[PDB]
Amino acid sequence: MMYLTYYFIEITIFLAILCTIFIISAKNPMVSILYMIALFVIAAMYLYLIGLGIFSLLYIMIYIGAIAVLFLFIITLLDINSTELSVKSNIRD
Amino acid sequence: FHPYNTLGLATQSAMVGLGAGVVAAAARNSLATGPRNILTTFSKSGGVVTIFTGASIAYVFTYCSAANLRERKDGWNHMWAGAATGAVLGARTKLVPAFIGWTVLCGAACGLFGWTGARFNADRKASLEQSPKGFVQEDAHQTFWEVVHRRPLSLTVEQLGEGRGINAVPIATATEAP
Ligand SMILES: CCCCCCCCCCC(CCCCCCCCCC)(CO[C@H]1O[C@@H](CO)[C@H](O[C@@H]2O[C@@H](CO)[C@H](O)[C@@H](O)[C@@H]2O)[C@@H](O)[C@@H]1O)CO[C@H]1O[C@@H](CO)[C@H](O[C@@H]2O[C@@H](CO)[C@H](O)[C@@H](O)[C@@H]2O)[C@@H](O)[C@H]1O
Repeated sequence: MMYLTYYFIEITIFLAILCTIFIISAKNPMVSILYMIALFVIAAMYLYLIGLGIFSLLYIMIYIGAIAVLFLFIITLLDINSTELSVKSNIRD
Repeated sequence: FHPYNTLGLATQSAMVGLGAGVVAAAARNSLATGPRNILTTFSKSGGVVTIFTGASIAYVFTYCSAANLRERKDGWNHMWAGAATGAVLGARTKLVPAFIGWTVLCGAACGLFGWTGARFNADRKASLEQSPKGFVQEDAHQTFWEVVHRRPLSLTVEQLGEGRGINAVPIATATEAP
């Protein structure tokens, strides 16, 4: 309980860092959209923890239910080219 | 005037120039085309780190040195500092006319900067908007932005000096007979 339940906020922070890195590093941009959905669930978790569960539900309703759906709809209909993360392209940064 | 500590201030400048050159090298490495790795950033830097470091050293050291030697603070010190900085930057041309041109013209531009106050924004307290202006009152000393109808002749004699028409007494009064 206490040990886990005290650091729930810290766990959400760590998961958010990891989810952002996974968004940027995803091979398939659809997988990137899914990791964006994961980040939004984590944000809803944080908002519940600080007392704003209504904003948790609103974020789930609008950003996942509407915006992420439009994202997926568009990437399905459209022909997107993407390159993979690599040293040759990205270690220079 | 109490002296600048030329050595410590110049060392600070060395650090800042090295940092700024490192940042410029990183940006140069990210913005360029062609293959680029993490070690090529200094390989293909163009010597930009040296530009930054050398300019920092030259300007700060020369400025502090000239200020301490003259025991003044004014635009001339910035003229000397700009001269040295232009010398550093014009050394890269490897040509004597260009080296001289950088020296004198950077020195002149930085002297112009130092003469205006050596700042990019304003010294608000000294500005005309924040200063006594208009016509002075009864017998007050005239300040920089104030205007009078007559100045004291003693002030004129002090400022211009005696000679070529400037005299402590008007001529007709002095040559009056009795
Ligand atoms: C056509 C060619 C144009 C290029 C020439 C322009 C050069 C401008 C220079 C002149 C001027 C602006 C005048 C603006 C007038 C209109 C502007 C003209 C158009 C501008 C395009 C800037 O004077 C600057 O000169 C620099 C030295 O070169 C200084 O550099 C720095 O020095 C060190 C800091 O302490 C640092 O170490 C470092 O930061 C720099 O080293 C500056 O701090 C200084 O402010 C002078 O303004 C000022 O004058 C003084 C006393 O004169 C006035 O106060 C007076 O107080 C008593 C005495 O104090 C008097 O008893 C009293 O009576 C009077 O109240 C002020 O009220 C103020 O008005």
